[PDB]
Amino acid sequence: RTTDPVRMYM
Amino acid sequence: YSYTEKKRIRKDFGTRPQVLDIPYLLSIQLDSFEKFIEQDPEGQYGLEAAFRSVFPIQSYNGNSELQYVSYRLGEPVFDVKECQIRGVTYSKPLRVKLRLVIFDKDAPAGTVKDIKEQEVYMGEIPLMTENGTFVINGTERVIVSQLHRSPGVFFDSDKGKTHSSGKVLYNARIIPYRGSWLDFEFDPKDNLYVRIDRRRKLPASIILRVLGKTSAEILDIFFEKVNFEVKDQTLMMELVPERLRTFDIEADGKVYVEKGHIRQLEKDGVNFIEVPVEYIVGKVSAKDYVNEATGELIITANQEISLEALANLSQAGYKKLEVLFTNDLDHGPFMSETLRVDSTTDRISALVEIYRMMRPGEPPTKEAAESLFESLFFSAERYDLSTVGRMKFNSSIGREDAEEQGTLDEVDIIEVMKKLISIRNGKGEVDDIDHLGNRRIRSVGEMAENQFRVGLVRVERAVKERLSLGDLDNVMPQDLINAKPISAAVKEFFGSSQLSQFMDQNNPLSEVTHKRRISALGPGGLTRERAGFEVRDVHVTHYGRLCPIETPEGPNIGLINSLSAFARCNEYGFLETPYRRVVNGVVTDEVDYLSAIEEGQFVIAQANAKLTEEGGFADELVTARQKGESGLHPREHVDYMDVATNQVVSIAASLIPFLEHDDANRALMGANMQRQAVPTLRSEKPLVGTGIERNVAVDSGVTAVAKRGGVIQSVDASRIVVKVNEEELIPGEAGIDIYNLTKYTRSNQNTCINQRPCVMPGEPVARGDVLADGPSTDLGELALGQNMRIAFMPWNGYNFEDSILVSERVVQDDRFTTIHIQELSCVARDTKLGAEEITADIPNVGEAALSKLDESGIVYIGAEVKGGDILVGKVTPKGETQLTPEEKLLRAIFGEKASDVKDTSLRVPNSVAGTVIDVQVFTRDGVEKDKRALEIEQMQLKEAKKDLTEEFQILEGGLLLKADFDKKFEAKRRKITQGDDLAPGVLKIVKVYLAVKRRIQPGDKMAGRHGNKGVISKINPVEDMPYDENGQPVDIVLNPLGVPSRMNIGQILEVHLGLAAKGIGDKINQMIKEQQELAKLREFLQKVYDLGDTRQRVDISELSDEDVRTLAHNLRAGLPVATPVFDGAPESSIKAMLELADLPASGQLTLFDGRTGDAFERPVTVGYMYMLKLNHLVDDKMHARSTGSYSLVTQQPLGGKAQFGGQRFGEMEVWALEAYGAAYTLQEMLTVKSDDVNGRTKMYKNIVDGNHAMEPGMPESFNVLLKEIRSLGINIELED
Amino acid sequence: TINKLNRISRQMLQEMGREPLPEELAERMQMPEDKIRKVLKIAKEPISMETP
RNA sequence: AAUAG
Repeated sequence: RTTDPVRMYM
Repeated sequence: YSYTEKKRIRKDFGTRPQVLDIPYLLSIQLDSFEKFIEQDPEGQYGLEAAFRSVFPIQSYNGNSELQYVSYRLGEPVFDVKECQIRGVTYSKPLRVKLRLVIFDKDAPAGTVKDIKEQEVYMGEIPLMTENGTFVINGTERVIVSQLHRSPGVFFDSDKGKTHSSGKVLYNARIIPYRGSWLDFEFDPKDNLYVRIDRRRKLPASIILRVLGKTSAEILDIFFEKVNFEVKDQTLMMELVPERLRTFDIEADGKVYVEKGHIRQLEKDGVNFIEVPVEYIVGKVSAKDYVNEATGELIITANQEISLEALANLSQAGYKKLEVLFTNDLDHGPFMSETLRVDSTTDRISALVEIYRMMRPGEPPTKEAAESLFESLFFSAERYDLSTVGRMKFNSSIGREDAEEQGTLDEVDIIEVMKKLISIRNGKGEVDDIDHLGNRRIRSVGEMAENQFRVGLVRVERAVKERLSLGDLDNVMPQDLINAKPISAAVKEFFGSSQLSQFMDQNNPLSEVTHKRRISALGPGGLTRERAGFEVRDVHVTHYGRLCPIETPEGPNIGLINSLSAFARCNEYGFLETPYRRVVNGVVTDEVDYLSAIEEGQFVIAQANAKLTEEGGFADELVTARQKGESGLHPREHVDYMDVATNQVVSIAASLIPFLEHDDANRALMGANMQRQAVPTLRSEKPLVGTGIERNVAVDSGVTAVAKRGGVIQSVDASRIVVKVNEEELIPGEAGIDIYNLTKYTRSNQNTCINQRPCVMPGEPVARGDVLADGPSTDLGELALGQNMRIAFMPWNGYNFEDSILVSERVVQDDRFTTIHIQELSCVARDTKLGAEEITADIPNVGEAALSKLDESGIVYIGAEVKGGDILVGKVTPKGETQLTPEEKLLRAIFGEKASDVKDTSLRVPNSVAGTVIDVQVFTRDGVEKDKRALEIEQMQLKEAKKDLTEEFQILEGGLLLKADFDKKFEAKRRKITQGDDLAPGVLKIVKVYLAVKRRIQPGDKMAGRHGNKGVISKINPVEDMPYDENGQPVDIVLNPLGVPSRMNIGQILEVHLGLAAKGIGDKINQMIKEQQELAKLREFLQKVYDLGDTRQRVDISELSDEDVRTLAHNLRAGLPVATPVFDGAPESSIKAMLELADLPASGQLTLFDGRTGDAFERPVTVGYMYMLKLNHLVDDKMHARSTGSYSLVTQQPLGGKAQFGGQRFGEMEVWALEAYGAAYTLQEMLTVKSDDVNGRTKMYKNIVDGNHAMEPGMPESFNVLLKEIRSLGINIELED
Repeated sequence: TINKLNRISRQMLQEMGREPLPEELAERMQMPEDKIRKVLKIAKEPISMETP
């Protein structure tokens, strides 16, 4: 649903 | 008449009196910056508004807060001239008073434990000059106004061009000043969808659910209810009379038509209707119906009623059922169908879905969703519907409250939804996107305020972060504020913004037009490639607001506009134009400024309407315009009239004589090219003009205008001293005014700015009189070009196409000779090897090139220099250089070897010859000042002493004292003596100014004011040019073929009127030369000034003898005449003027061929035309290169005349060569002329050897391409 | 050294209202002015070749 | 960005 590694890390 | 106007009175051919003078042309800049910097007690504009928007800054915990008190601007370090010399921004320091108030934790919140008041330096604010310009890094710049979309709500449609069928789809967009965008659109299924910041659509009902609106409440808001009852065991409609006007109708007394007008039967009035159950079957419920006994919901809201549902409510005892009104024409189920496709049923679910669409891939929590929704539209920190945006929003949705609100709310969103639904139904219309009531002007003050607020937010974040720490015992407010972010924001806007433009300074008109320029581009605007046809068009609302003629010709067409002559911006930023009231049928001289919205209601007559002596209209039907459409209207229905005949055109178009006889395509070119004219040695007035020349000359600021009246005490080429009148002294004032004139100063386009006195000692002057004339000014009138004798005839093909044939005399009299001042710099820096030195010890240069240099190695002032001559000598240390063995042998034979330093000196550029008029030396603080710098410092100190002494002597003579003048001179000495803050690593800078006299030559571009541009083809000898019966040759021969197909007939009329004016001037000159009686001179002058039925009453009887002599002397070179635009001189007036001057009424003379003496077979139109010398000179455009510098990566020749680069052989040239079949020429272009490093050296060597053969190789660009493709992890290779 | 030079320059800018000249910064840092100039020009990041 | 064709 998302591609930003920041959001995946959170 | 003022004295300057009395010296040379221009004959006026106009006929309509002017009730409103043209206002100050630079008001749009000065008013905006005054709003920005001036203190506002109400705190609505500028710095005070920004400070009150950001402050107070509150810590998160509550420990303390920083409060704003006041601000002030300090005194500038340098003046404008000093800033331009040094190369620094003209600005004032911003000093803000702030109090850090620290609260008490033990005490209840809100107890003032301590206060610390202090002044903080909050950056440096650039200042606007007296003429509307800024000085950024020593460069004069103009910040251009922007035409942007007004904040608010706009209703638009796709016009039936998206879906397969027509199905015109409607949308509503809410756009704030700051914040996210809101979109409500219809789909081709008649469902309403919402978009937040242009992302994936969501059903509209969601935005209602987040606001606490139940489905029943939604239906109540968006629908009307039709009700039903069970009355006496019978079905019951509650009748709404207006709705009725397929079944049998009740009210047996007044039976209506049954399954087959309405008003007649409705006249009596009944409240009872009986209907079938099938009429209920299709309807949709309006309420949720619950049973206490069953505990369940029998029927839900937005649910279609059924027979079983009717039975269930019948058993439940419910007798009244309300359902939604729904039609196909006036009412629609759009909100119900939207609710059906809506999966959300509660506020939390809607918030979660909004969070998912906002921030995908993040786990949704209730608090995060609530914070996001609050921050989107209902938070003042992140949303701002400005005052203009709020006013436009309220006007669109018809709301008469929340005037000061800046955030949306429930009422706003629901009203926007209702208006969009209404427009879908049919009531209402979409908005015109190009209407000037929907477009706003944003000027320098607004943009500066926005950027300053950005900087304030940047520092507010850090201030809050620090105040959250808590340890504030030793913290003062100036330890909390970092001014560098704010300074960065303001310098970014003032130096690197797209709307902060390098000032156009060819002539006064260029400056005035640049300051009155409106761009649709810039931050927050359109883009050249993405802009469409409609925005580029001339809207009907541009009348009196934006000029329809003046716009750039090119990709910028329609996106850049010029303010009209009388246009103005109201307090909200919308353009408004003045109109004369028509009261009781008479045209009153009262003026009302109307905006685009207000203009449409009224019927506005034109300035050409005939008027009676009582002030009313003559014709019963007058030509007026209403709602943007012109037509014929009754006299009694006219509400307004136009104030002036030049109200629709801009200043540049207002300067074109006989504009009404020119096609708009050529008027565009004339207006554009009037701004590229280069000033000449001698300014000459236009013989034929429009009357706006004085306005441009005075309001540009190039001239010197008397601040106070009096008598000119002293005149000199550089100084004017005026002894002020006794009535206009400030008590205890010296009583003198000193005007120091600018003498030969470079402009932004390397032209000459020079001010020449036009007053004599002892001459009386009033306020507003012109004391000195700036560039392109003649006695206070704008003088862009020269008056040329013109013949319209072909001459042996030398005026082919648009070529111009020019006599040699025009070159001899220096009529188009121009002065160009060029600035050159030599920078001595610090290198690793050593420090570069400015000296006359230049290796490998003889004493021939050092003649013009002094001991310090700098050229003398007044030295005539040619191309390649050394101006400043400089030597750079060089490292060890390997010598080839042959060079070693040559050194062994002849032992000379002196290569410690390398000659890197400043030299005059090739094909440039001029005179050194100024040399300036800047030395870093801590570096030895050479002899030349000391000489300049001593000269400057002596000049300051002398100027101060002279000024003091004159002021004390007027008055008829040591500490104040000693302080002033000490400040001047400090400014002169101190070091210069140069760029890091720079040891010294030497700037040399060269004055170049450029004469007219073939290749130069010349134009009139009607789009008649051309290039000079030949400088003809005088004996070869056509001449008249009196032996007078013409000056310029123009092709008559360029007139008819271009429909610029104003040039022929100008030629005729110029012939007449020069004839009358020649008659006056003859009367002066023969020394006739002054009575005869007065009679002739009165006869000249009484020609025609004009609005001008010049009485020579009121002029003294000396005044008449001065006027006659100024009319020797021709009589200046004024022909206003759309109020010009008729052909009868021109013919009468020709008859007065004893010239043919047709304007055509008999010319003879100077080469043969034979008369041309037809009469030739000979007259006088005002011609300009445009800044497109073949000197600056001729370039050639054989071999030079190459690029670092592509190894191709550089680009540009500055870099001595080569021309680009583009794709289309390669296509042309391929079409020809020239394979070898193409291979030459690709390989040995561009990037074959070995091949190009071999080719040069072959040509030097006279062999003319090439050995092509691989271009370096292909090797680069191979390397990058390999770097992308792709094996690309060449196979044999 | 660069960071503490920036901090001292910001405090002095707040103190006197104009940019601190290198000699004043040198006096406050208790370092030679030549060292200050060295630190000043070695504290600049490379510019991009795509900059207009 | 602006300007010329």
